[PDB]
Amino acid sequence: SLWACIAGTVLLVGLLVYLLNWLNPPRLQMGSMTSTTLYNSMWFVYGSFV
Amino acid sequence: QQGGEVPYTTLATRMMMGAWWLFALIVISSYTANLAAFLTITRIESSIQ
Repeated sequence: SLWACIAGTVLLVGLLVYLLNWLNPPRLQMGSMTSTTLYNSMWFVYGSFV
Repeated sequence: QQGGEVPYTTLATRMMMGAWWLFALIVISSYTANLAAFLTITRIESSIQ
């Protein structure tokens, strides 16, 4: 069970970040993929996790 | 682990890399764990007394 809990927490935190890009994004580099898709909002949170 | 982020942009490669890394980290942790076992089993036993 703990394996699944860990795996789910990744995408939980990823979406919890994604809410920030929806509602309080910074002065991002214009047109840059720092205006993350869902994909990048996974990719950062997984890449930092390994 | 030295390489850092990989610049590719294609789904099939990133989807492979996501498993590749989770192979590497497991194997590294297995190595350190077994070496610690080996070292703690060592340095105890002898009996010619």
